[PDB]
Amino acid sequence: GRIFLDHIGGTRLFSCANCDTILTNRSELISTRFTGATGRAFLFNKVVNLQYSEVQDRVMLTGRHMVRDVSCKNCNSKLGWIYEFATEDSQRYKEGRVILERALVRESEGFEEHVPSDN
Amino acid sequence: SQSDEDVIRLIGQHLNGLGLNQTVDLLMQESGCRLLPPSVMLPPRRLQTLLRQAVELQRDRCLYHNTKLDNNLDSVSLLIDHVCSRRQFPCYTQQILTEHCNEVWFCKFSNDGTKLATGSKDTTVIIWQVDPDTHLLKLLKTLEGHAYGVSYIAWSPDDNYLVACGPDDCSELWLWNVQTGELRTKMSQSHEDSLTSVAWNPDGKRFVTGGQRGQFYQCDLDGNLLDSWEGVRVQCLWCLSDGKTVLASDTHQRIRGYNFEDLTDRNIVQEDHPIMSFTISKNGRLALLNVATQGVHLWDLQDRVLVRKYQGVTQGFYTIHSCFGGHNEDFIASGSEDHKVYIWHKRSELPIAELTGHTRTVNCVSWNPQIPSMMASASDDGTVRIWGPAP
Amino acid sequence: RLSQSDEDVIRLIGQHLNGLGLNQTVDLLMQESGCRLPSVMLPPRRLQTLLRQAVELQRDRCLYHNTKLDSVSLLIDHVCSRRQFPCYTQQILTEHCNEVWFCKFSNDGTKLATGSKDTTVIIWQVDPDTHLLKLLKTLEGHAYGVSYIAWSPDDNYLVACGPDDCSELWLWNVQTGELRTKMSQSHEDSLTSVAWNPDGKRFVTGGQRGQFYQCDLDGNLLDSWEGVRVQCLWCLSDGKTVLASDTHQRIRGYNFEDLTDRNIVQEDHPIMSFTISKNGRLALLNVATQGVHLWDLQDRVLVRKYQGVTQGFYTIHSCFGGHNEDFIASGSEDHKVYIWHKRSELPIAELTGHTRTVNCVSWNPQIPSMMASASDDGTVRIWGPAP
Ligand SMILES: [Zn+2]
Ligand SMILES: [Zn+2]
Ligand SMILES: [Zn+2]
Repeated sequence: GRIFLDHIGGTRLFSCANCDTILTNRSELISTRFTGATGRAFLFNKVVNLQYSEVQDRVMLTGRHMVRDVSCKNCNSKLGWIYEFATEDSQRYKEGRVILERALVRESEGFEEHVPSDN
Repeated sequence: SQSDEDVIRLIGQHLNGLGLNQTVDLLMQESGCRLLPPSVMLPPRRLQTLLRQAVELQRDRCLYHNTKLDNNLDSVSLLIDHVCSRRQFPCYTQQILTEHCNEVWFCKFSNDGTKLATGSKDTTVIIWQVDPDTHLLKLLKTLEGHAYGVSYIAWSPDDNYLVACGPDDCSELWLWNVQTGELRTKMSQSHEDSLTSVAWNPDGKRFVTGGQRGQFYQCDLDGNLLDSWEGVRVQCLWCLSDGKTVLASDTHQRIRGYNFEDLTDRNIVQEDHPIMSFTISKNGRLALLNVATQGVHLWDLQDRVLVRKYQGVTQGFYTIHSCFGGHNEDFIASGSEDHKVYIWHKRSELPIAELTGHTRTVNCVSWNPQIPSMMASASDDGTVRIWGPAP
Repeated sequence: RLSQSDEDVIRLIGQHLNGLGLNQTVDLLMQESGCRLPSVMLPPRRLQTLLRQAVELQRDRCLYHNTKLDSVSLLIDHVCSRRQFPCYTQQILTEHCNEVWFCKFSNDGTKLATGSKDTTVIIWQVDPDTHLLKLLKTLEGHAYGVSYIAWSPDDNYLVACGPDDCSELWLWNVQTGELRTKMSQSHEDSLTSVAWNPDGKRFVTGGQRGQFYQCDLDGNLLDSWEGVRVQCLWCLSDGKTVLASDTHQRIRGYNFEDLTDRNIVQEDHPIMSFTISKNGRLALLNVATQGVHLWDLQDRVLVRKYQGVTQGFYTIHSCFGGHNEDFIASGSEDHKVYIWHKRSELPIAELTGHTRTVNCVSWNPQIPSMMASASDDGTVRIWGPAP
């Protein structure tokens, strides 16, 4: 059937680099000092129309975590991962956030939303 | 006893109102009873109230109820309990149309139940004529030329033209002349557009189209652009019967109304979850909504309140459409992702029927506007099933 | 001119009078109405069925209908009064020294267990006739206080947990008031929830640090799960599934035997606590900074949102109750007890009498007129019908 695609709105939008379906915007950004597999990676707050696979435990630069792989809802291409559990207490601020690889997303300019007249 | 005395007194009071007096006098003379404490004086018209309550309870449990004669308190037989005839309920498949060579995406009727339009992923639209004396569907003509498939079909008020759209990121739409079977205009403004929703003006000479990239146009028959709006990512559109009001649902979970003549906008609905599709009733008073990861909702367009929430349907990954239907619009029909069709009555939230027989997803469901015993369901396996009364 | 509707009622009245034990006025009525024998043989006892249907309709609309046959007067509509609904304080229990954090009735509604902020759990026995509560047992040794209490399915054992960052739990037997094994796995654990197994021989415990265990009566560890920070637990009736609410604002079902997990509820605000109806189909849950929400687990759909309770940060517990679980009771931070009927989102009562915040409310399962309320002022209130 026709896959339902959401929209988050705003300015400075991010999109999947393969099919150009929006994922998030600049507003929901936390830290850009992250490293993935293809280079630098970004940590966001909320990402729309993603997919999730299964819980896997692995060792990273800061302790041991359990994560899930994420992928585009329209083209089925891997974009990053999402945290579920973090063993190190200090590393709990990223418990439910999403990392996307900067080489797999594209930035675009989106117009400001028309502000309702509240009528 | 005492319950017998109450019945005797109430029967006497009721009989005294039908012009009988000797019978009442002899009944009060042989039983021994007699007619603001209830012993001092009896309430007025109590037996009639009890009988009306009994008839109302009989109507409440009527499963397939018809509400046309719900305003007539009298004129219902008391000798036998009331039950409607489900003989005309469409709960048995009787025809399987399999001529699309790919998965089917949309189905619609022709505003009078004479023709049925089907649109599928194999880049074609098929029209089926309905035989009036048999209720049998036969192919009439095929319309080809689409590229990415057909996802939304809109009928003209006089059923002389129709408009076919495409899926996401399709920047053109087709307008077909249905009498001669030829193409009139294929409209496209810019290569970066996206037109996924279309609706017709009640006068049948203009139509409003829109998409999720910020495009919201009102156009003529020849494809000429007439009006434009900026700053809205529309998903579903509908034109009100006054001729100068367009209801549009956006990505902020709103169903706001707009006026192109004087450039005005209002606030109507506000949902807690994303909205896929909606349809308004015949008199433009109620709205039926398909909500992501939730059920099917009903809203009042004047009081601006939620009326009921219907459960049992699964959705959220695919786009699914529903419809009003039945005699005087008493039933609600919808598809789902679990390979079956759900039917609800307006009086209850739980489903009445769960019709199975499809092997893959059910995307759209269409009721016949003028034949209340005809439904069509298009599935995600290449089939269109026609449902009618059981044998 | 008597129309068709009149004739049917006339024949019904004639049949009823003839069958009642009278034989004169029926003949006199026929001799004047002039109509008598489907129009051949009337159904037997039509008026009785019609009047019973009317009485059933009258009973359907009754609001404060907590009640558990031609005994109803036909001259006036039937209404259950509010003074019979439990809305008036009947007992004030003042035996705890510091505070009260949790109160719970037994599964057969014979005893009440209240856990205080100081080191005490108190058991009250309910008289069956006069419905009065009397202390019978006191249990001591909970160094950090008691915040959660769970009853065995046959009301022979109860498990009492502590507050946050407490690495122990206690297991008593009610019959003799003695102490079974005091379970403690790791010195740096935190156990704050517990749920029993319908066979009554195993339980499941968990905590915020990431502990999720299934253990036996002797205290041994049978199973453990890693990667979840549970907040509230409940074992289903089938004896395999455990429903747990996590810190990701969702409820998930877990299967220890096959080691599987699925999703059921996804919300947008923290879930402080939840409870599940008797048939295991509906979940009533408390949402932080919002009201009380009802969820259908089989269909996974939010049904109703009840408004009126203030709850910002603290944990507040609500409950089902009524004649057939048609009523919802809850506490709130504004010193009041709230009661709703399932058909509307507006409260049908707003009780009062507590000095400080109320944080536990319970309904008697076997006596649908007794409510227990526990608050931070050091007293417990037993609510019943008006005198
Ligand atoms: Zn993609
Ligand atoms: Zn009916
Ligand atoms: Zn009652």
